Parts: sequence; structure tokens; C-alpha cells
Amino acid sequence: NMMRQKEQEHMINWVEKRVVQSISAQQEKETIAKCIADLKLLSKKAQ
Amino acid sequence: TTGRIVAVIGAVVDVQFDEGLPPILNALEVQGRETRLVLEVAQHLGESTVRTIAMDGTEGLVRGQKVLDSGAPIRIPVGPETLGRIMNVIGEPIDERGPIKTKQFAAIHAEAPEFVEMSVEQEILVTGIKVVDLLAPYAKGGKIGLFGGAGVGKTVLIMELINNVAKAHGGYSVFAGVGERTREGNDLYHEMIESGVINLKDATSKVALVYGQMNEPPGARARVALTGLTVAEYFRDQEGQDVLLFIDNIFRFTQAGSEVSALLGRIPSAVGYQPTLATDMGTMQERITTTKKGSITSVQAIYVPADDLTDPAPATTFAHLDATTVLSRAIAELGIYPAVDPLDSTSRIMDPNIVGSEHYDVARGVQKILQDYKSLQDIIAILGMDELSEEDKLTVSRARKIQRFLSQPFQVAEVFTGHLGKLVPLKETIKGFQQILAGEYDHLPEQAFYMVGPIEEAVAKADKLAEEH
Amino acid sequence: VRSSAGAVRDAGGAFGKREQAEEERYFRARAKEQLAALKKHHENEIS
Amino acid sequence: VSSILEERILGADTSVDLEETGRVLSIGDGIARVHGLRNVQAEEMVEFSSGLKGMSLNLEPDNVGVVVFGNDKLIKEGDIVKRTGAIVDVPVGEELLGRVVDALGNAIDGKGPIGSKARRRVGLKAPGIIPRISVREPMQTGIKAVDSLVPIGRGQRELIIGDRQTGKTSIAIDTIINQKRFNDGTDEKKKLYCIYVAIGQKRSTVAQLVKRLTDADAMKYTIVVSATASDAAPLQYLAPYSGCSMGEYFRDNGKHALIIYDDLSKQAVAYRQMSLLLRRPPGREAYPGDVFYLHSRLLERAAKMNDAFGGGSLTALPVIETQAGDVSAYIPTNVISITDGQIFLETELFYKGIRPAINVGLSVSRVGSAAQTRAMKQVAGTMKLELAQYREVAAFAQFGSDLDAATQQLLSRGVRLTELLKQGQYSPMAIEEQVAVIYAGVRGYLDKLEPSKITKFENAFLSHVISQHQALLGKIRTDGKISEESDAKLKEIVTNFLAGF
Amino acid sequence: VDLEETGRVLSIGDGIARVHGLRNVQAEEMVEFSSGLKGMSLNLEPDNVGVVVFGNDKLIKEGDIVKRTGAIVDVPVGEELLGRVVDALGNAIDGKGPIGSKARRRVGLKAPGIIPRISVREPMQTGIKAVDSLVPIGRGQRELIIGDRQTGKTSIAIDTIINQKRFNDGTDEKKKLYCIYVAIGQKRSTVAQLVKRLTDADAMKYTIVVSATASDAAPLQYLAPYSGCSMGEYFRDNGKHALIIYDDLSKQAVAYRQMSLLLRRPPGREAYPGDVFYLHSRLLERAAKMNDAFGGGSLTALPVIETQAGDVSAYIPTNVISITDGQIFLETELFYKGIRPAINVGLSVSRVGSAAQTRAMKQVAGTMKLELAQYREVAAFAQFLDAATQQLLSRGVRLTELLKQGQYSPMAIEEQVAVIYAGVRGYLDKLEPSKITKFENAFLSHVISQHQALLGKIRTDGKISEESDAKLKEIVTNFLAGF
Amino acid sequence: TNTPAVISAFSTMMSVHRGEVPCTVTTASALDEATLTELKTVLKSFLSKGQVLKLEVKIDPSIMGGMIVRIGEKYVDMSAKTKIQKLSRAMR
Ligand SMILES: Nc1ncnc2c1ncn2[C@@H]1O[C@H](COP(=O)(O)OP(=O)(O)OP(=O)(O)O)[C@@H](O)[C@H]1O
Ligand SMILES: Nc1ncnc2c1ncn2[C@@H]1O[C@H](COP(=O)(O)OP(=O)(O)OP(=O)(O)O)[C@@H](O)[C@H]1O
Ligand SMILES: Nc1ncnc2c1ncn2[C@@H]1O[C@H](COP(=O)(O)OP(=O)(O)O)[C@@H](O)[C@H]1O
Ligand SMILES: [Mg+2]
Ligand SMILES: [Mg+2]
Ligand SMILES: [Mg+2]
Repeated sequence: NMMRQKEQEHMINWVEKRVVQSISAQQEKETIAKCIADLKLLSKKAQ
Repeated sequence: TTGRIVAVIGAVVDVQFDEGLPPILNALEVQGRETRLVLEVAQHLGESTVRTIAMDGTEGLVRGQKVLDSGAPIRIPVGPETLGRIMNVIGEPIDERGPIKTKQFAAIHAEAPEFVEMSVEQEILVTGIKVVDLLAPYAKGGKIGLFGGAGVGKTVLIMELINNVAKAHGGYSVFAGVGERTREGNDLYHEMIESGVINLKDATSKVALVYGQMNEPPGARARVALTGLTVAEYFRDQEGQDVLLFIDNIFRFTQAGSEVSALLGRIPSAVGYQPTLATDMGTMQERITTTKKGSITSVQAIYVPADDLTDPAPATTFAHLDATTVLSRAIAELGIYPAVDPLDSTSRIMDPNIVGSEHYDVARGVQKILQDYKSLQDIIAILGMDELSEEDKLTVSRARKIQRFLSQPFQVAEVFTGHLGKLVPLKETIKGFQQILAGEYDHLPEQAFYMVGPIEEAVAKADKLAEEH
Repeated sequence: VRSSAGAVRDAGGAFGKREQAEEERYFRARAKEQLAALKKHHENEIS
Repeated sequence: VSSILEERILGADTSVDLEETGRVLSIGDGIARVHGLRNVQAEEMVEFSSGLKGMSLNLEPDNVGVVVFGNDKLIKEGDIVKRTGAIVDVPVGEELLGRVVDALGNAIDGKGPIGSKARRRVGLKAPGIIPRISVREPMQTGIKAVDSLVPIGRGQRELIIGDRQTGKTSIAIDTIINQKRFNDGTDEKKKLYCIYVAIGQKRSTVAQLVKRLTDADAMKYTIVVSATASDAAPLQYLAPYSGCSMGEYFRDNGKHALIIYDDLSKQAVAYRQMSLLLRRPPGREAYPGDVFYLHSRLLERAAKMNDAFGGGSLTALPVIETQAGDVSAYIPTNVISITDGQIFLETELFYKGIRPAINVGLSVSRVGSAAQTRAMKQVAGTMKLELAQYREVAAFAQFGSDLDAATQQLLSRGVRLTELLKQGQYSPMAIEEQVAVIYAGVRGYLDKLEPSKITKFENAFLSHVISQHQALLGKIRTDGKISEESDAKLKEIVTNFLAGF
Repeated sequence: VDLEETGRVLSIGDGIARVHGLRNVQAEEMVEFSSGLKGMSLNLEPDNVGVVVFGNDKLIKEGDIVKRTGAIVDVPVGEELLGRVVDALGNAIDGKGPIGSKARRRVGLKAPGIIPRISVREPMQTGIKAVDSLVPIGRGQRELIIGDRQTGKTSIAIDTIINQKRFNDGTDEKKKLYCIYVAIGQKRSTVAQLVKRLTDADAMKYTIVVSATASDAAPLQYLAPYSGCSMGEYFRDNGKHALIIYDDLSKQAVAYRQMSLLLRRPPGREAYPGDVFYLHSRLLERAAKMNDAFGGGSLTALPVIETQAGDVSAYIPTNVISITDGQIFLETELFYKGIRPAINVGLSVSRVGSAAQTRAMKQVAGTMKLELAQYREVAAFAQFLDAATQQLLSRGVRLTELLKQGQYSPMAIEEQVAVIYAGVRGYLDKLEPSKITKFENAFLSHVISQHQALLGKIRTDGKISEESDAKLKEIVTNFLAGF
Repeated sequence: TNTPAVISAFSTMMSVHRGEVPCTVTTASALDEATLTELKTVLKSFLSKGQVLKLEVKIDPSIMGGMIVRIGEKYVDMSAKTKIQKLSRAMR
């Protein structure tokens, strides 16, 4: 157990620290378009 | 960042920020002070202000002084390089021996170990004190407490526990004096240098020291407890060691909180104590428990204002202890030092499964006889001893014998009584009290049992007293 | 409202000290006779 | 292991929402003053940005006073508080049995997550006057003194009041352990699903407790809520209601529950802090004006539903600590005037050797004769009268001689009965063994036996009845009365046994 | 106008002035009002400064101009204060002229830390047979004096102040102990009478008397003890021993409570502010005994507390009892039953105690402690004896009668040893209980007259030599038979 | 001494009277102005019949991605930062 607990609790931190530096890429347009679509859906479902 | 002081009321400084506010509990350095002045944030008054309690005197503070946000709570040195080094509330040496060269700093405001980490084992500890080892055995690695008013013997008893366990203990130790005399501060320092537990030549010291003695402002007595607690918490977690943590007092902590609560704009609770007494004590007394990572044996000397055990401070603290050893002044004025009250004293490991039938039944016989003696005292005050029964005078004589036998001459009390220190292994205490209760010494005088170690010394004293008769 | 056991001494009043006086009468005299008896015993065991 | 964490990631809820929101104006002492939240219901769960919770307790005209469920070190003036629309609620069901949950029903045991399906509010109302039906069934606590002199029926609030370290939690834990024999048997009309709310205790104490319960294998039917000393004031003010809702689930599901708050005089202190910091007007001893409404609306959920609402039940054993027998303080009288009884514990009795240190003079139960089995009723009526007669002339005990043979008889009976009531720790006894012992005690089959030996007899007798005449005990238990045949058989066993010892 | 270095009063009333301006005023700095008065800027609020006027504010009106001095409150110190009566600020009030000091010193200063201090070793001769013997006091020790009204506390103080004249006129300088008497809340009549009774012993040539009497504004009563403690810290730092007798301290606590309830600071218990502990501790922790690398000075403190109806469990009595290194419990029924000074032994501890004493007096006091302890166990026998208990009662009566003492008549330590040795060696157990007083007085007169040699021997060698013991016993017997 | 507080409040009292709901769009980093055009044209979908939008854009690299949109009180958070902490919370 102890080894597995250590392994997973390190895996999580390692990968999240990789992600918090992977997001710095140039995918901005996709995110903005997705968020505007989310606005579409929220406005539609907000009334 | 950098803010400004906008108000200085008593020992509470309100600082106004234009940049981002510092979170609560951060440390702020007031600029332009001969001696480092460190405030801690404790509120966010709104309008981009904060209110902070100062850890040093607020003399010379000028409305408008610039104040630098440190970034993280008060951080102090820790490691085996703080052994034999006295420290302030903010971990800066006060022994005039130069900086504390360490590698790891620790922040005093941490979290308690969670339920999945608690350790559920408990096994007796041998302090070599008759009354304590008999009626209130001390769990190893378990919170302990020494109640009792002023002048009953709390400090002498902690001196004894240090003298014995510290040296007889392998792992490190810490003494975090909170809001008690400074005379005692250097008395402890010198005594420990003499014993050699602190060495000023080699790195072989075993005891770290922390001092917020009562000349410091209230802001710096509510936190020195946390400084000592942080040092010991490091020796438990990171060093995987066994730690002894002595605190004295730990009522000055709640009192020093009460002193500043009102200025922080809080309605005052029951007896003038701050409204947040219970939780402020809980968030501290639950970083002292033993866990699965290491062991802390914590001995705390708890004041009791006017010997009132119902006061909110001790009344609350009673829930945070394994063994409570309530010293009494009614018993300290009979010359029965240590003053422990054999009936108020209690322990969690006083179950026959953890001390065995012999010890448990010896102790319960002792308590039964003492209580029966108290019951009779109501009668002896009208009749007089002569008119009693004939089976009673036996019980009163036995109770007096036991009550005197529970006293003991301490190694640090050689200067008060002029006696020689005595230790008593547990088995011998059990033997002696078994014999006294069974009546095997019913022929000896009572003054034979006053201030003697094992029972054999009682018989020798009875001889030497009958010779000079 | 109620009372307790062994309070005539706790009050420390007049009876709280007369009681000490009485107990000490008895046990000082008993200690005297017991010391004499223990003497007698050892001084006989000299034989 | 990474093969396992990708279903951890997949099993999430990434969606967003259009939610309301206010911003903190102030913070400190654990009390946020959120500004905004114009549509926030009183007593509602809001969430701060950093991740904490809060319960928007004090809706003032311009700001809402929220109480953080944790250290506010993580909160700053400026943070965002997003409301959730939900009054405080907690999980329930039979998935909790055997777990340890915190005030909000989050497993703090490790040991996996709670798999509950159904949630339930915490501020429900107690059942009315029509749903309830009179208290009739007994709750065998397994303690001789409690179970015969101060009985406890199912559906009855029974304060356990007493000074510090007199054995209150021990009584509650003996009660919890005793239910094993019922919860292992067959009938579902005698299974009690104990609950134990631990307020203000330190996690070491709760850990030792769960260790006791696991050793006695008494967790398979116990829940153990815990708002321990380090948990912010709101989580101690709120644990008793979490426990009482976990128990109301059973009660209204035709089951029988039992909930033990320990202490309530620390929930009251936590609420006093919460109020004094919100600046609500104080009162006597600084408690607000609600410190009666607080408890009353709690200890009035302990009901005994009728047979049209299911037949469920929910006992309640609030533990109260009194400062040196000061039963007149604020909280002790607030909680003594709500409940149906009191089991007073005293420290003069605890050190005279009368353990459990119950003080039958002050302890009462206001159901009384009911809530006992006909067997225990027959025995305990005479026992109660004999002990009452003893107490009023126990003052002469120190003399005894020089007195009439009638009072000498009274003392020689009261002493034996007092010694019979002494009990061990975590050694509860089925009702029929209690009846056997107290029958051997109240019918005079010990008056000629020196008091010092009574305890021995007791234990010996039990071992000599448990392993020999299980048929007689079963006869007493299955029909809870002493038919003349059973009476005579008991007389013969007692007499012949005493003869051979 | 210069709102940086000078503000204007807003609302003077009942002693506290709000001041608009003074943007560069330090906390607890001293501002001078335009009318000769002074004040101490205590509250620094975002808009106005709460100043406390060291006097009566008849002369202050809204619109006056307050102007800071630039320095935290401070008082003159030096040897030039000796034999002067000074105000709580350091302004002579005996009409002897300018005080004339060459050094100031702050009042709100910090006590010496852990390292400077060294254990308490020397004795501070009080001259009171009941204190030097049983509850001894060492130099560098703080020793409360707590008792109801009119039980002889200022009597202990003045006996202590007078007794040091033996030493302050000798050649040695490690024995000289200058004294400071801080009179808080008394009468001007009482302080004048005290100074007159000191002058009649020529004990003012080495004493200072700080005086914040009843009329002086509350801030001066709050500040007198700190002024005195600073005037004494001067001697402590400069390697000369000192003493200080706050009398009383409960009156300082009252003055602080007033001064803090008028600044609108919220109250606490009994209406005292929350800090009445940090008020006294801050002050008493200054009574140190510096080691030999810091001069070897000292400052013995003797705070005096008046309990209300013999209530030691009140708020301030228990705030101070937990700060000091002992007690001297003056009982108000021992004070009538005959025992004067009313020192209550058995309750009077000295947490330093024995180490302070002088070996000569230790020899006899050790035995006297036990004899009196037994006597107090069995002194409740007027209600009704054995040979041994009869002897104990007689011996206890003898020793008790010995402890009694006159007023303003301290007796040297060698004479105390003589008398105590006489009593504890059984050379009294035949005299009538009421004859002890006359016997003691006559014995003093005799041994002072003839045997100055033996007393000088004990005093110089500090212990009762065997030859000293023999000669002492011979004198005692030859006198008792000559009695 | 607090006249500026009055008028400011009155402005907020008149703005809502004429119906110009506050808004705000905190962006992961710099933003185009055509994107701002689509943003305004879509946020106008939240108002009632008549209200007006007063959008105060703000650049924020402290967040990771996406955007945070405030409209009166209604607060919609689609910043990658909160998604990351939400996922770590869920799978812890
Ligand atoms: N029936 C019994 N026989 C012997 N000892 C007992 C019995 N019941 C309780 N005790 C003793 O009483 C002590 C205190 O028990 P317990 O914790 O139940 O009381 P409590 O009031 O809950 O304590 P606290 O108030 O500090 O939580 C225990 O150490 C236990 O040994
Ligand atoms: N040892 C003594 N022998 C005879 N009389 C004494 C003795 N000690 C004190 N007295 C008398 O007690 C009276 C009051 O004593 P004193 O004023 O010193 O005590 P006090 O309590 O400080 O007074 P107050 O509290 O009113 O200031 C004096 O008039 C004095 O004569
Ligand atoms: N074992 C002992 N033997 C004799 N006297 C003792 C003993 N323990 C304490 N005392 C007495 O108590 C005093 C010290 O009390 P202390 O423990 O410092 O008070 P507190 O407990 O309030 O700190 C000493 O002066 C001494 O007379
Ligand atoms: Mg101490
Ligand atoms: Mg308990
Ligand atoms: Mg006086």
C-alpha cells in the first residue's frame, strides 16, 4: 500500500505541474470559441 | 507589497494597503525600527485596511510608517541547529551567540494531523514519582497537564520531569516557556548547562529552548507557544524522532489572547475571556498530539486563577489531556510535596488492561481509603478522635500513613527541604502501598513515612526516630 | 443546592482547625507510645 | 496506477453555470461579511473562491454575515462568494454504518468514500403531536443501575449529566456495546442503530473510542460523527444536527436508532462564539437568546413514531458537563428542562468505589415504570423502594450499632444492594442476567453474606447461571416475566448456589 | 498651520484631549500644551490623537495648540535625586530647588533579558525578625506585600528603608543599597509624614521619594511606578544595588482603569482594561540581578497590594501574586490577636528564599521553621496535656513572642541571630510567656553594651563559629540566671 | 467630508435608472477587438428588454485560459485555472 500511495501522490503532482506549464501554448482561439458557445448555451438556458 | 500604518491603539496596529492585501496570519515588517518589529495580520477591516497584533512594543511607531509584507506567516529556524539555542517568538537568538545557521525554515501556523494519522497506542511512562506513577500513570507520547494555582509546585514538578525524563530520554526535547518569569528562564538555562544537556562547545545538546517570558507584549505571548510547538513538530515529523515538549505556562497563552481580543473589536465572553477561547485553544492543542509519523510527550503547566478549576481556561483545557495531575494548595500546606491531589488526578491509561490488576487495585484501594478518610473528617470535628469506632481509627491511621507516604523528596528540591533526591521504580511504589493498605506497617508511626522514597526507607526512618525517642 | 463529603475541613472555619487539633492529639500520642514500643522491642532484641 | 487515475479524471463534472455572487468586504475571527448575494436564503451554503464553505447565517440589510467552515487564512477581502441555493444538507442511509464522518458527512476515515444515495436537510422540524405514540419499549443499556432504577425507553431524551471524569462517555459506550446482542440476533424490532456525535473532543479521544468500538465489534451498526476541537466553530455547532438527521432517516424508515451527543455543553460554546462574533446581542453568561431554541429544536426530534408513520424511534442521550455540581448554571438548566430525565453522576460516589458513579437520589426518569420489562419491573420496584429506605437513614451508617435492629436491617440490605449495583467497564449484561442477580439480591439471599464478598458472588453467580441454566434465562427473556415456576426455579438456584459457597 | 509637528485640541474633557494634527507624533511621545502642561500621545487614531494631560485640564480649551517634544516619555535619573521628593515626572516638590540631573532615561523601557541576569545570592536585610528569619528576601528578588487595610505594610517598607542605614554609612560599596519609595494614590499628608519620619532617622540622604498622590491626575498615578523603576534601573545598570517600594499598586491599576475608560477603550473584568496584567508584569520584570559582566547591580521590588476584606482571590491581587517571587501575607486578625508585624507565616513563601539568607541566620532559622510549623499544627489547643505537646506549645509561644517587634526600630542581623538563637536553644522555655518582651529588650541592651566583640565576630564571619556558639551560650545562660 | 461618496452613489443610482447593467470580461491574456465585438453581441443576450451593456474589459495573465464574465451579479467562470483546480480536487 505505502508504495502505491507514494506513487500516486507523486504522479498527480508531477502531471499537474506539467499541465500548468503546458497550458502556456497557443490554443487561445479554440478556448475563446468554446467559451462563446458556452455563452450561447447559458443565455439560452438562463431564461 | 508595502502599506502604511494608519492607527496605533495600545498594541494593535491598523495598516492600510493600496496594493494587494496580505492574507491573514502573514507577517509584516515595520520599517525603520532599531529592533525588528513584526506584526501579524488578524483581520481585514474592509476599505483595503488590515488590523495586526504587534510582537514587540509599539513605542515610536508613527502614523504613516511604511510596512513591508513578508509574504508568508512568521517563519522560524528549525533543525538540529536550534538545540541549546534560546529563541524569541520569531526565532531570533536571545542568547548572544550569533545567528541560528539552519537550512529549513518553518511557518508557525500549520494544521493539525488528521484523523487518519492518529496513533491509538498508549503505554505507561515511568517518572519515578510515587503519586504520579501510582494514581495517574503518564502515557508515553500523550498530552499531560499539571493544573494548580500559584505557589503549589508546578515549576518544581516540571523541573523534576525534565531532570529525569530529559536525560533518561534518547530523542530530542524542547522547552517553550510562555509568559512566565525570566528569573526562571535563566535558572533553567544554567541548570541545563550544568546537567550538560546543553553544551556551548560541541553540537551535543539535546534541548531546544523558546522563551516568551511575561515581560513581552501580549501579542508575543499568544504566539511563542506556537514557536516552541513548531520546533517540536519539526523534530517529530522531519527527523522521525521522539520529542519531549514542555510548556509552562499554557494559560498565559489564553490570557495573552484575552488581553488583545477587546481591542480587535470583539464582545467579551463569560469571564472576560475572548469569545474564541475554545477554538483558539483547539487549533493549538491539536498540533501536539502523537501521530503515526512521530511521538511527542507533552507536559504542560496550566495555571488556575485563584485555584478555581471551574474557570473557563482550565475548564476548557481539561478536554485536551490524557493525564491531568491537579496540584492542590490544601495538600501543599500540610507539607505533602508534591502537592498532587490523589483524587482530582486522573489518567486515561488507568485501566487494568494497561497497568494490570495489581497496580489498578492498589490505586483504587488508595483512593477508596482517602475518600473514606475525608468522610470521617466530618465526624472527627464534632466528636473528637477518641469517641470514634475502633475499626475506624484504623482507617484514619492508614489514610494518614498513605497520605504522608505519597510525599517525596525531589532532586531539585534539595535547596528547599535540604533532603536528598529520591526515585522510586513503579514496582516498589506498588509494593509499598500494598503493604500499607494490608496493615503490615500498622505499628509504625506516621512521621516515619514523611518525605521518604521506597518503603524500606520508611522502616529505617522509623528506627532512627525511635532511637532518639 | 446540595452539600459534599469532607467539607468541614475545606471551609477552614473554626471546626476545620479544631478537627486538625483533635486528629493531632490522637496521633501524636499514638506516635509517642509506638516509638516507645519500638524502642522496647529493639532494646529487648539486644538480648 | 495511471490506468486508474484516468477514470478518476473522467468521473468529473467539468460543466459551468450562470451563478449569483457577492464579494467579501471583511474577514476575521472566522466571519466573512459578504456584500451582494441579493438572493441568498438565510442559513444557506455559500462557497468561497479558494474552496472553503460557509453558511450565510446573518442576512443584514446591506451585507450578509457568512461563517466560514474552516480556517479563513485562505480568504481575503475581495474574494468571491458564489451561492449554491441549498440549505445545509448531509448524506444519510445505511451506507454510513461503520464509517466515521465529519460534521458535513465527509468520510474522515480514509477507508474509501461514502456511497450514500439519499441526502437530507439538517433543519427539519420535529414530528408533531399526532405522529408520536407513548414511550413503551425499553432500551436495555446493559448497566445495572441505569437499566433498573432509572430506566430508558425508546423515544426518550435522557440527559447524562455530571462533573468532569465521572464516567459519562463510559456509560454511553457501554450502551453502544450492549446493542450487539440485539444487532446480531434476528428480530428487527429490537435492533438499535447507535450513533455517536463527538463534539469538542480531540481526535486522539475519538480514535481511542473507535478502537474500543472495533475491538468490541460494535461498529458494524454505529456511525461516529465527529466535530473535534480543531474544527472551526460552525462545524461543532452543526454536528449534532448532522447526527440527528442521520438518525431521523432511520426513525422515519421504521427502524430504531439511538444518538449520543457528547458534549452538548460544547455545541453551546461553539454557538456562543459564532454569535458573539456576528455581534448578536449577548445574554446571561454571554450566551445568545437562542441557546434554548438551539437545543430544544434538537432534543425534540427524538420521538417514537406511531404505527402509521412506520413505528420507528430515536432515543437521545445528551451528555452534559457541570462545573462542580453546579446544576443551576445556564446550559445545565436549559437542557434539564427539555429532556425526560437525568442520570446524575458524582465524584464522591466514583471514589467511594460505586462505579458507575450514578447517584440514584438525583437521577430520575419521567417515563418510569413503563420502559421496563415485566421481569425487571417486578424486581426493580422492590429494589427502588429498599434503596430509597436505605438512603434516608444512611447517615447513621457510621454508627450502625447502638441502633434499632430495624434500621440495622435497612443498612444491611442497602449495603448489599449498593454493592450489587457496582459494575465493570464495557461489561454490559443482558436483562435476564440483571434480573437474576437483582433477584438474588432483593429477596434476602445475601443479607448473611459479608458486603466485601458480594461482588465475587455476583460474577460467580453469573458464570454459574450462564453456563448451566440457559434454558431458565431463555424462559425469562422470551416472555419478559417471572411466572411462579420461573420464580421458584430462580429461588432454588440462588439458595442451592449460595449454600455451596 | 504645521499639522506635521503641531496639532490643535479638538475636545478636552475629564483629562483626555483629542488633538487634530500631529501627523508625525510617535506613540507614547510627550507633547507640550501651550499652557506649560504636558501630555502623552497614547491613542493614534486615523484622524485625531488621544493625548492624556499630565495635570488638571482647567487651562486646556478647544483650539489650543499642542506641539510634540520629539522624544518618548522620559525622566531624569542619577545620584543627584537622592534625598529629594520628586513628582511623577521628575520635578522636585520639596521646595529644595532645581533637581539638577545630567541624564534622562525612558520609562517605557525593556527589562533585561535572559542572559544578563544571574541567580539571586545576596541578602537584603529587612531588619524585621519575622522576615529575615522565615521569609527571607534576596537582592534582585520581587517580594509582594499583600494585606487588608491598616495591617502594617508601609511599616515593613519603612523598616526596610531605615535599616539600610547600617550599610549605607560603612566603607563597603557592595553592601550599600539605595532606596526608592513610590507613593501612588496616597495623601500628601501621609507622604509628608513618611518623609518626616525618614528624616528623623537620617535615612533620606540615600532615598528617593516619587510622589503621585491622590489629587494628581490619573496619568501621573499611572506613570509613577515606571518613573521610580527607571530611577532605580539607573543604579542597577551602573553597578550599584537599589530597592523600590511601590505603595500601593492597586491604586496604579485603578488609575490606569480610569485613564483607559476615558480613552473609550472597552473594559474587561471588574471594568479594568484587558492589560492590567501586562501593566504590572512589564513593570516588575525589571527587578533584576545583573551578572558580573553587566556590573552586578540589582533592583529589589516590594510591590504592596491591599486586598478587599482579606480577599486574595480577587482580580488584581491574583494578577500580582503570579508575577512576584514570593509573598508576605499580612493578616488582619494576627494583627489583633497580638502578632505585630502581622506577617502570616506558612502562607508567606519566598520562591528564592534560603539561598538569599546569611549562613549565621540560616543556622537558627532552619530549626525555627520546623519548631514553628509543629507549633502551628498544635496551636489550636486553647480548646483544652502530654509532655511533648506541652513542650511544643510552650516553645511555640516563646518563639512567637520573640518574632514580635516594635515600629521603625529595625535590628541588625547579628542581634537577630542572638535573640533567635537564645529562643531556639531552649534558654527561654521557663520564662513567663508575657515576660519574653521585656527579656528580649533587656537582652538586646546588654549584648549591645558589653559583647560588641561577639556580635562583630558573627557579623564579620557570617556564621556562628563553634567558639562563637560557646561564647553566645555562655552569655545567654549568664544573663538568664542574671535575669 | 463624504460628499464624493454621495454623488458616486447617486451615479450608481442613476445608471441603473437608465438601465446600464455593469459587466466585465477578464481574459487569459490580451484580446482582439473583433473578439470584443462578438463578446458584446453575445452578452447583450443576457440583458432584459431595454437594458444596455457597459463592458469594462480587463487583461489577466494570472489566470491560465478562458475567461471570467461578470454581469451585474451573475458570475460565469470558464478560466482554465479553475478547471485545473477543479479536476485536481475531483481526482484527489
Ligand atoms: N464502571 C466503571 N468501572 C471502573 N472505572 C470506570 C467505570 N466507568 C468509568 N470508569 C473510569 O472513569 C474514567 C473516565 O471515564 P469517562 O471518559 O467515561 O468519563 P467522562 O466524563 O466521559 O470523561 P471526560 O468528561 O473527561 O470526557 C475512565 O478512566 C474509566 O477508567
Ligand atoms: N510592628 C508593629 N508594632 C506596633 N504597631 C504597628 C506595627 N506595625 C504597624 N503598626 C501600626 O499599624 C498602623 C498602620 O500601619 P501602616 O499604616 O504602616 O499599614 P498600612 O496598611 O500600609 O496603612 P494603610 O494601608 O492605611 O496605608 C500604624 O499606626 C502602626 O502604628
Ligand atoms: N518538592 C518540594 N519540596 C518542598 N517545597 C516545594 C516542593 N515543590 C514546591 N515547593 C515550594 O513551592 C515553591 C515553588 O513554587 P512554584 O512551583 O515555583 O510555583 P508555581 O507552581 O506557581 O510555579 C518553593 O518556594 C517551595 O517552597
Ligand atoms: Mg512557575
Ligand atoms: Mg467523555
Ligand atoms: Mg500604608
